[PDB]
Amino acid sequence: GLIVDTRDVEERVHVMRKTKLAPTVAHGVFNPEFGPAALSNKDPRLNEGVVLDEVIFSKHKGDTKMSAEDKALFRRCAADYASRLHSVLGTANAPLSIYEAIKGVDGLDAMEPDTAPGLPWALQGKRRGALIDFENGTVGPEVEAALKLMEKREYKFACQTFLKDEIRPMEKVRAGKTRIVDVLPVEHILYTRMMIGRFCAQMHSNNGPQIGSAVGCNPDVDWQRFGTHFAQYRNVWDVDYSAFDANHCSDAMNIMFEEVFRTEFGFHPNAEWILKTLVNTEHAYENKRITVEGGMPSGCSATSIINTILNNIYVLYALRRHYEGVELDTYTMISYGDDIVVASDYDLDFEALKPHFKSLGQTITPADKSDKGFVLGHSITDVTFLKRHFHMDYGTGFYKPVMASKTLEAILSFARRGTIQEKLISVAGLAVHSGPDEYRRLFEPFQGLFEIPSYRSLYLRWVNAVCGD
Amino acid sequence: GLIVDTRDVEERVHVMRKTKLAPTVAHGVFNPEFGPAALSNKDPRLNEGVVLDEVIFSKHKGDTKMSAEDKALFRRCAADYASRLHSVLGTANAPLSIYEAIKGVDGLDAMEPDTAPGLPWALQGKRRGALIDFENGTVGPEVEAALKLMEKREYKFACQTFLKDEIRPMEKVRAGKTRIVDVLPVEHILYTRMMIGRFCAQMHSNNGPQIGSAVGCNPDVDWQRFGTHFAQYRNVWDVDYSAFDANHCSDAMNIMFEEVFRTEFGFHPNAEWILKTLVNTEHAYENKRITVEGGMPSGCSATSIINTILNNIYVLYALRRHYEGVELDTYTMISYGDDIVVASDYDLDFEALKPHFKSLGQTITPADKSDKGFVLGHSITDVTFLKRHFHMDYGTGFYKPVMASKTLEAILSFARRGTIQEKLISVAGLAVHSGPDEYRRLFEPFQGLFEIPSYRSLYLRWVNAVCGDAAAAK
Amino acid sequence: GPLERQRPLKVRAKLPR
Repeated sequence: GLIVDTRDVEERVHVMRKTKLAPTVAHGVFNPEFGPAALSNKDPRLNEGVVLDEVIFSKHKGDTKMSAEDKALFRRCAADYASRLHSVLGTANAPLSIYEAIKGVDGLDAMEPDTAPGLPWALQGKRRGALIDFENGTVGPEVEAALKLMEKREYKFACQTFLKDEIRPMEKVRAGKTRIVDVLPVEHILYTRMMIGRFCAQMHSNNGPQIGSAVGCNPDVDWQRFGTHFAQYRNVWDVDYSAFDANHCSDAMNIMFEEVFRTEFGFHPNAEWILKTLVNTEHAYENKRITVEGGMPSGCSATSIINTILNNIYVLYALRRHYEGVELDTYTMISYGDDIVVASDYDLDFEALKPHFKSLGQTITPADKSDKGFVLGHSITDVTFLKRHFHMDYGTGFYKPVMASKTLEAILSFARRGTIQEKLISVAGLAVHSGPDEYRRLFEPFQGLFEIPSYRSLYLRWVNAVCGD
Repeated sequence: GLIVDTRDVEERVHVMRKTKLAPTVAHGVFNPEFGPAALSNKDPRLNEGVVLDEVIFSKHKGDTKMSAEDKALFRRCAADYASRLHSVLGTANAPLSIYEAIKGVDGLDAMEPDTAPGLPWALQGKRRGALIDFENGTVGPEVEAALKLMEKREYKFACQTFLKDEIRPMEKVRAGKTRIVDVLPVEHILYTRMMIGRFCAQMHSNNGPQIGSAVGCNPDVDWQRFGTHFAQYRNVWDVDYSAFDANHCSDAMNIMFEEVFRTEFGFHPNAEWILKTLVNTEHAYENKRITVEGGMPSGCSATSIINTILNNIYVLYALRRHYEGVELDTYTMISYGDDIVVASDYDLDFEALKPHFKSLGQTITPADKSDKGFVLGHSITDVTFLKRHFHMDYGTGFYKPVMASKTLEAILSFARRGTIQEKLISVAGLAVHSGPDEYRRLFEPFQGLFEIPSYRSLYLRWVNAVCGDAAAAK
Repeated sequence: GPLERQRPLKVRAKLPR
């Protein structure tokens, strides 16, 4: 997006911030090229000339203007994807009640009772519990008043910007490339769930290549489904974007909202409106108020679903901008936000699509960095999706999600204080798919300090999960 | 052209039915897949179903009537080419005297004293020498009477059809693809030379890509000039036409004559008229008189020059019919009748020009049989022009004209009785460019039977000719 | 340079195999 204004404000947000992540005994064995993101400008790991509070917003380099011809093409691509999407999901998209939106429904989890409430509540020392009764699914007068302003389309808000406390490549750490999450006001999340909650539930329930979305998938059980599908195609591509969320242009976002969330598909007319409030946003970071035009705020309600929808439309747009006679049957894809696998029996020239994605303000490169160029004849057993390869399990004849050993080593090398035993059991569920030898090697550092599940026990648990599905 | 009438008449115009081209000592060594064209319908080498008398006229498949749009485009292309031509040559296009037309001038060879006189003289048993004094450059009363009728635009004539006695690929011989020479009356040739002889002389003297004509070139010296020019362009194309001369439509011939040979460019008014006599022609073959509309008669005074001019206009027309903003500087070309090399720094789509040439009644194909479709990225060293490749000589860095060894074998394998010594010295001048090993192999059958010029003598003669032309330019 | 007379304003490639 374009940063159109930056100004200093007295009602500041946070205090001095330290990572909750600490190294484990694995760090000294694996020596990963990863570390906790810098959460302070005074972090001594930061390179000379790094201003953390600037670098975190440096992805906002402008709002790409699309030509009239490109806007018209994008609207047809948005309409064509929307047609497929609502054909699969149906048009049961009526608004949820306040109760249903707080409590969730089949395919949509309940709202979090004690996560950040956003602004201005955070500055008033209010938690979510002071504004909403999560047990009874009711709202106090503050949220009720805000909901009435949204009904009238008069609601205005700021996004509360937090640094992401997480493991990053050391190159990114030293450059001050700490990722951020935007906390929108709890009432904005509430109303968004009211407007598109049934839709999001249907997206989760129907995840797969037919709607081009993996949002709500379970990799353990769904890799068999996804792997079987993509194995049928001559060519498979995994595509990398640079700052996907930030570089969604206003033109693209507005057209996508207009075509996907139409009243004729069963949406309340304010579904389009509440989504369009994401285009021009104010971001509160410490004492800074930053106004941005374009880009998706990272961590608003339905971020994953919105980014996934745009990813689907971008591929149809880019192929149709380059090639004659492209339809939804020309290729298949699945996306989770910026993450994407595309496949076709056609020898599609993905290298030639680079300038077409650039018309959208998006920069694509191969996910496989062993070359800066796209090639033909890659298979499902070559690509990475959600940091997982597709490997055929010898024992079952089912695809399993296999993470790179370098990824698992980095994950095992850090943990929030007092969480190591819990984390090891969680990571064991990821590592089992690497096979018994690599599983044994990855957990060797922890033997005698923590209970490590046997490879055998997690393998049999997995077999039951995939045979059960 | 279109055959609009075929009738029988009393007086038979006889045709030579026996070849004069006998096998040489070389024939038994090379066993060439070439032989003399069939001159008789009874030739036993002809394939089953071949009627020689029919096949030789089968090139006459019609006279394309061009659209209003296309005639307007063609006229502006002919005018643009004429502007270029007359800008390079000047407009001193005054008629040659009778004397000049017979004896020739700088850039125009004398008329041949003892070639066929054409009709009606052939039927009267009269030779050229009985009608014209070639030594003193004067005409007898018969020719002077005909020249008076041409001045008054009342002259009428018939073309005499000769079968061409020549070596052809055996595939073409067996198919009955014997070529025709149209012999025009000697007085018609004389008056054409009077009307446009100066212009033809200027074309010969100024041959090159600037006027798009190689007519009157000397391949030994001019391959260096032509090669160096075409070497500078990204794309080069050699184009093959099907029966080029026969497929010139009346509309294209008439419009070209009107735009090139104008009085405002210094031509006598009868320059346009005498050329327009070539459009609607009567052809005498045995007892047959065949009336044809359209097509250039094959072997008139200025056939090569007329064909070359049309070839230049056809390329401008085709490119302008397909593309916006095409001008004479968009491409470069040189032509010798139907033979053509085109080049451009632009990726011109010659495959796409096929239907545009068809609108003129002309069928173009690649001269190369690696593909039936035209492609980009060919160079001057890939093309054939006047049956010669452009090869860089190792000794000099000069382009030399190299003929196919199989063709040189074929030329050496046949000769008219008593002409072998003369022919060997002639062909030696062609074969030197194949290099010393191939030169030796080609003449080895004749060793100890005839004088064979030393490779070295002909190589040094050639180097001196190209160097002399360069030393002159400096 | 020279541009085609009959080309549309959609200079898009054919799908390969």
